[PDB]
Amino acid sequence: TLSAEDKAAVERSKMIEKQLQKDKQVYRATHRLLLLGADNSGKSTIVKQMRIYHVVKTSGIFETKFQVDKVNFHMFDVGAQRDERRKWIQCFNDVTAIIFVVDSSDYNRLQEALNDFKSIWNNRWLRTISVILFLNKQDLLAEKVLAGKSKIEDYFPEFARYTTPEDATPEPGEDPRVTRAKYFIRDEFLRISTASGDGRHYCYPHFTCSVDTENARRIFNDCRDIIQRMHLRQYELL
Amino acid sequence: GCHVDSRVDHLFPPSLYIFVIGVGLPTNCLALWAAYRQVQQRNELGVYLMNLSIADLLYICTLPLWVDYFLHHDNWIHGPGSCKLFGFIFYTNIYISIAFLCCISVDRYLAVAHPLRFARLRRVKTAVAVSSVVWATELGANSAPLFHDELFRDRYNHTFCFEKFPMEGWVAWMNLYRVFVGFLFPWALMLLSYRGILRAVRGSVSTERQEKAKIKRLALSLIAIVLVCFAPYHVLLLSRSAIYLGRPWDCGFEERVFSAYHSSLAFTSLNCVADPILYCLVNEGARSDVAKALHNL
Amino acid sequence: RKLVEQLKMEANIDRIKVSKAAADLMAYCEAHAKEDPLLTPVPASENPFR
Amino acid sequence: VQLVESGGGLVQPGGSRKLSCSASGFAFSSFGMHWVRQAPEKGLEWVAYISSGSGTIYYADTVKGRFTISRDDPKNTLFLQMTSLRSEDTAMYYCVRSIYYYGSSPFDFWGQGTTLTVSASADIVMTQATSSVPVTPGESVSISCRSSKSLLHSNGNTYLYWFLQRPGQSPQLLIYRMSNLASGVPDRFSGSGSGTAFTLTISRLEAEDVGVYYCMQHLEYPLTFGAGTKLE
Amino acid sequence: LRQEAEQLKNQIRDARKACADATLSQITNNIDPVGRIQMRTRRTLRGHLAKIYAMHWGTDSRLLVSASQDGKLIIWDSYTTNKVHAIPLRSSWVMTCAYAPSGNYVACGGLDNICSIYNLKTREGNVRVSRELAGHTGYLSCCRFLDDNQIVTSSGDTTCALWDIETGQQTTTFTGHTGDVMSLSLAPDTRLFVSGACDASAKLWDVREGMCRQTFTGHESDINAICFFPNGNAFATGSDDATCRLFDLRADQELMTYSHDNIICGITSVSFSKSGRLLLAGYDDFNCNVWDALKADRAGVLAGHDNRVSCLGVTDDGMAVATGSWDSFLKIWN
Repeated sequence: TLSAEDKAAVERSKMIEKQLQKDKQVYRATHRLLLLGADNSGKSTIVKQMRIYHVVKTSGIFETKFQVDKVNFHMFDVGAQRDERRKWIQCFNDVTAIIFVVDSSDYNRLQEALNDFKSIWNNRWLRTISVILFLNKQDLLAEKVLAGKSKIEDYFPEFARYTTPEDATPEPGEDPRVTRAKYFIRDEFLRISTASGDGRHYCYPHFTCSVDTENARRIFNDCRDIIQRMHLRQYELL
Repeated sequence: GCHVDSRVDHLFPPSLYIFVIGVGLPTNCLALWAAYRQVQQRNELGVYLMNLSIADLLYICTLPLWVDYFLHHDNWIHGPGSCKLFGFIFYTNIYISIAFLCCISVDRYLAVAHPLRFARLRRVKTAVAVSSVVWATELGANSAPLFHDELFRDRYNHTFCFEKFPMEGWVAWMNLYRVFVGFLFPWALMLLSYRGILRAVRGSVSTERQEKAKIKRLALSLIAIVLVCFAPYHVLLLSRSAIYLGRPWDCGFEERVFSAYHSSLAFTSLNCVADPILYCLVNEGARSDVAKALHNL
Repeated sequence: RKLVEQLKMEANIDRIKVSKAAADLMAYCEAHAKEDPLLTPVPASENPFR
Repeated sequence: VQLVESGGGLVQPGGSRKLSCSASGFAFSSFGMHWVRQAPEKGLEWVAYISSGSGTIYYADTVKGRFTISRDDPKNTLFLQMTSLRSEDTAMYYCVRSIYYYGSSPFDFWGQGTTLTVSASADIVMTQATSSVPVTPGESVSISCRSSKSLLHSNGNTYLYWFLQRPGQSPQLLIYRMSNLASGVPDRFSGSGSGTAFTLTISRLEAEDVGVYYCMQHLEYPLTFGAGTKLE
Repeated sequence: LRQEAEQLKNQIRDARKACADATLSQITNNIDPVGRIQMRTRRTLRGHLAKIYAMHWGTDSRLLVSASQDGKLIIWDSYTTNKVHAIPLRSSWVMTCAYAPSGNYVACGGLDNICSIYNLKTREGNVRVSRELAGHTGYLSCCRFLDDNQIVTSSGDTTCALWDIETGQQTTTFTGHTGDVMSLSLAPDTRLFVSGACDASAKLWDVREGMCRQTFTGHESDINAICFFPNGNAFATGSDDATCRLFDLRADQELMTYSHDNIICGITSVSFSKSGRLLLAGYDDFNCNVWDALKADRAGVLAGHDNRVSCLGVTDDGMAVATGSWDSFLKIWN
């Protein structure tokens, strides 16, 4: 039927396949994430503390491995790219989630952050990709409100007619003004998110500080919920 | 034997079977096609769906002879040797279906309630191995009737196939096995699995109130339909088995429950109709695939 | 200042008429017509994907 | 790359011995391995073959049950276990390296050899012509060869190989699969053939080309060699 | 004094406008049509874990290289569907690959900004990284060999560059684009090449000198693919507005447009046939179309994929055409 050398070649191919199966096992059990944010956002501190608490000049992309409850995560960010984004964002339409970090103590560069989030949310290739948003640098906002020199109503007209939602949970005990401010910020972002979701992807908010030590668990919980939603869709339950 | 008669025996199983053939055969073919489409996309549930469809299709292929048999007042004249094949392929089929339903339930529970774990148990190879094991084990367990005689000539113009009135004596313990390890065990596993799924879904944050109610209604319908199809038969079967072991001499109860027993057997086929509907044609994706397939023809 | 120089160098070159280009392309397509398997399918004993 | 192997010495008839071949300088785990032997003045004959993954083993007819071949990948060593050694097994054993994929070149490296002295059908046959040709430097020579069954396959490949053994050392590959010059050979050598008869030609001889030329076939196991021709 | 630039632009426009008297449709109106073209799949190549971005045929028309997001290069044997090699990369986001004319090396690159060159013929039996070229400040989107010692790359930043592989440096740098450069194609005689960017324009360069030679415009949106006609005097492009176009170098014009009202997705790959009679194009609606290059009428469809078609290539002897998709399969058509 076929000669000796061809049999040896077929043997070589079968061994190559075995290795690929092994690799597939290692790849179906790792969850991939993408880290997006601006220069003033403290995403560098997040990545550094996450790299420490667990376990090349024009380089383009970074890596970070960390593990929570024996589950593996990759977290990527882009280093030396230009300002435009519409082209390389297509490579990431199969990641599990997008982590978005915004600074909440600027009051001046915040409208640009809202526009950037709006552009990520409505991208054509990112439908069915969820977003975990971190409203980072909370304490700076605390001193800024307490001192009182810089108002917020001047930059945003509709702040006066706003009042705290009934389901707020201010935990440690702090002055109510900071609570009103931070919930107003979150409501802006969530309004953009709720505009045109269509039930295919969701947005999970969080209030964090860049130094605290509970971010990995937040990502773990949110990813749990995302994968559960996908499995409900796949196994013909809804 | 003891002379037992049913006035409605020749009018109700025949009609039910002539309806089940015509409605079920196309539906099971379409369900097989949809399950194969799912398998071609590396999904571990299409294997169980195909196995269920095959187990239904062999039963539907078998039923014409039983339809002929019931029309002659409990009588079979095709001959010995047809009884063993066509009767052994008449009960093991429902016990295959009840096992694959449990397999589907356990897979769904592992996928929803425990995500991010047990990735080695949700591959196609593991599913094929489990399917082979369940086929082999269930064909082995119900292989007792093949060894004994299965043709009985009564004194009141009958020729029964695979049953005798009164029972033989080795059939009682097979009946208790059939009612306790072939029905109750998979049903309890199914109920526990779907209860866990509902708790896990209530945990969710990205699912709105309406979808949770929809999942509740589709999870309860499955349990209810399995119970309503398989309950009265097994209840009468256990009632007969218990009384026989109590007093083999007494034969009064057989006469009163003859007609109910045969109608209860008739009722089971609605399950092989039902599964094509509950597991394929209510979901939108399978429905779309079916529509495309019919459009091609 | 560089854009002007580049454009100026990009202007003063030689063009031909479009009909000449069309004729050349059609001529090339007609000359190599027999050695093109996807247009004229090779008999099903000479292709290696039989 | 180098393969250095050892075992052997005088040994009594009826006993048993174990041979080993140590490999270094290349990826041992993705190559096949052969054992090839030759008598104190006769030609070469094939002994065994073990493939990558250890899922395929072959033996010659004269050692079908006495010998046994095995490998040890992480330790990077090859073994040959001999039992019930007769007196026709006195020879020198070689360790050869071979890989198989589209366009590869089998039998490309040969190791040095361990001497072993023992005190006192339906298979292709390859025939060499008169085994002596006198030559003067600068001329051209035309060593020839012949076969019984046609070596051409329906693939379009012809499986014939050529080797050279200078007086001092172990053989070298020259031509693989009837028309290809092996890596490192000068462009003087060239070979051709016609399906059953074959020919190797040397253009302008040099002082380092004298030796014995062996042929080989690889169409189906076992692999037969031929007597070879000497040049003086 | 930008008015000089504007006036020179108007002058170039006028000089272009003069030379057009007949269109290609009119001249080709009097030739027979190609008719229907049925092409059926022959092989299917399985083994990739994730979506496929690039592939490139060998010069002998039998071997084939493909790249995937999982971090693999696989070298196939098209006739028998065996696997010859599997090169694991160090960065998983690969976006291009190339296969050298001699058959000794392969190349790949991506979001890491590095072009990596691999050696396929070593004394040891493995495949080892020969060299890494650094110097770009953005993602590499295409790479093509000239010979065993020179390579041409295109980057996310506006620049294309030509490297020397022994001493890894840039001999020449091509500047002049405004957006991201996405594709590349070498002339058959290897003295010119064309590149297509995201500012809806394409340029022809001169390798020996390093100056931009001509600039073509149209297309209203991004350009995603580009390819030379076999002659060496024309090239065809594919865009995100669901149109393809054909330009000619000497006339400095545009000749024909391939578009239909049903198609509303963008093109991702373009390739010609051996004679230039057929233009093959991939689309985002899961299907690949076959166009008639001289009459602008569809001649056939290749519909066999379950996601978008990302790469496409025609062999040097014209026997086969291969296509790869985001469902992680390659299909050899004939």
